[PDB]
Amino acid sequence: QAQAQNSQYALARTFATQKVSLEESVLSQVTTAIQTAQEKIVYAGNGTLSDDD
Amino acid sequence: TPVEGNNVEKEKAAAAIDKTNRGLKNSLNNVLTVRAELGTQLSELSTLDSLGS
Repeated sequence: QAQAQNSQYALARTFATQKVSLEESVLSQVTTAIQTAQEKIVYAGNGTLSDDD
Repeated sequence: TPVEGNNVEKEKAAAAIDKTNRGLKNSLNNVLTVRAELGTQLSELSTLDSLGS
Protein backbone atom coordinates (compact mmCIF):
# COMPACT_ATOMS: atom_id res chain seq x y z
CA GLN A 1 0.00 0.00 0.00
CA ALA A 2 2.72 2.46 0.98
CA GLN A 3 4.64 1.63 -2.20
CA ALA A 4 1.52 2.36 -4.25
CA GLN A 5 1.27 5.84 -2.78
CA ASN A 6 4.92 6.48 -3.59
CA SER A 7 4.57 5.32 -7.20
CA GLN A 8 1.52 7.49 -7.83
CA TYR A 9 3.40 10.56 -6.65
CA ALA A 10 6.30 9.64 -8.91
CA LEU A 11 3.89 9.91 -11.85
CA ALA A 12 2.38 13.15 -10.57
CA ARG A 13 5.85 14.71 -10.31
CA THR A 14 6.61 13.60 -13.86
CA PHE A 15 3.66 15.52 -15.29
CA ALA A 16 4.22 18.54 -13.05
CA THR A 17 7.78 18.84 -14.36
CA GLN A 18 6.51 18.59 -17.93
CA LYS A 19 4.25 21.60 -17.56
CA VAL A 20 6.69 23.60 -15.44
CA SER A 21 9.53 23.40 -17.95
CA LEU A 22 7.23 24.17 -20.87
CA GLU A 23 6.15 27.36 -19.12
CA GLU A 24 9.69 28.44 -18.24
CA SER A 25 10.76 28.32 -21.89
CA VAL A 26 8.21 30.79 -23.25
CA LEU A 27 8.55 32.84 -20.08
CA SER A 28 12.23 33.45 -20.78
CA GLN A 29 11.35 34.43 -24.30
CA VAL A 30 8.66 36.77 -22.91
CA THR A 31 11.30 38.49 -20.83
CA THR A 32 13.34 38.90 -24.01
CA ALA A 33 10.43 40.39 -25.92
CA ILE A 34 9.49 42.81 -23.15
CA GLN A 35 13.09 44.00 -23.05
CA THR A 36 13.32 44.62 -26.80
CA ALA A 37 10.01 46.49 -26.82
CA GLN A 38 11.43 48.53 -23.95
CA GLU A 39 14.54 49.40 -25.93
CA LYS A 40 12.54 50.56 -28.93
CA ILE A 41 10.31 52.61 -26.63
CA VAL A 42 13.38 54.36 -25.24
CA TYR A 43 14.17 55.17 -28.86
CA ALA A 44 10.69 56.62 -29.29
CA GLY A 45 11.93 59.07 -26.67
CA ASN A 46 14.54 60.22 -29.17
CA GLY A 47 13.81 63.91 -29.64
CA THR A 48 15.16 64.04 -33.19
CA LEU A 49 12.74 61.59 -34.80
CA SER A 50 10.76 62.70 -37.84
CA ASP A 51 7.17 61.55 -38.13
CA ASP A 52 7.90 59.13 -40.98
CA ASP A 53 10.77 57.54 -39.08
CA THR B 1 13.54 69.56 -74.35
CA PRO B 2 15.42 72.54 -75.82
CA VAL B 3 14.96 75.67 -73.71
CA GLU B 4 17.65 77.97 -75.08
CA GLY B 5 16.33 81.50 -74.70
CA ASN B 6 12.75 80.20 -74.74
CA ASN B 7 10.94 81.17 -71.56
CA VAL B 8 7.77 79.20 -70.82
CA GLU B 9 9.95 76.19 -71.66
CA LYS B 10 12.85 77.07 -69.38
CA GLU B 11 10.77 77.57 -66.25
CA LYS B 12 8.22 74.94 -67.29
CA ALA B 13 10.94 72.31 -67.40
CA ALA B 14 12.30 73.63 -64.10
CA ALA B 15 8.94 73.15 -62.43
CA ALA B 16 8.68 69.59 -63.73
CA ILE B 17 12.15 68.92 -62.30
CA ASP B 18 11.14 70.33 -58.90
CA LYS B 19 8.08 68.08 -58.77
CA THR B 20 10.36 65.17 -59.61
CA ASN B 21 12.64 66.11 -56.71
CA ARG B 22 9.79 65.98 -54.20
CA GLY B 23 8.48 62.75 -55.66
CA LEU B 24 11.83 61.02 -55.40
CA LYS B 25 12.09 62.07 -51.77
CA ASN B 26 8.71 60.54 -50.95
CA SER B 27 9.55 57.35 -52.84
CA LEU B 28 12.77 56.90 -50.89
CA ASN B 29 10.90 57.23 -47.61
CA ASN B 30 8.31 54.67 -48.71
CA VAL B 31 10.83 52.03 -49.73
CA LEU B 32 12.76 52.62 -46.50
CA THR B 33 9.57 51.88 -44.57
CA VAL B 34 9.23 48.61 -46.45
CA ARG B 35 12.85 47.75 -45.64
CA ALA B 36 12.19 48.34 -41.96
CA GLU B 37 9.15 46.08 -41.95
CA LEU B 38 11.19 43.31 -43.55
CA GLY B 39 13.96 43.77 -41.00
CA THR B 40 11.45 43.18 -38.22
CA GLN B 41 10.19 40.10 -40.04
CA LEU B 42 13.71 38.66 -40.21
CA SER B 43 14.43 39.35 -36.56
CA GLU B 44 11.17 37.65 -35.57
CA LEU B 45 11.91 34.62 -37.74
CA SER B 46 15.35 34.21 -36.20
CA THR B 47 13.93 34.49 -32.69
CA LEU B 48 11.03 32.14 -33.35
CA ASP B 49 13.08 29.29 -34.79
CA SER B 50 15.38 29.18 -31.76
CA LEU B 51 12.28 28.96 -29.57
CA GLY B 52 11.08 26.07 -31.71
CA SER B 53 14.33 24.14 -31.40
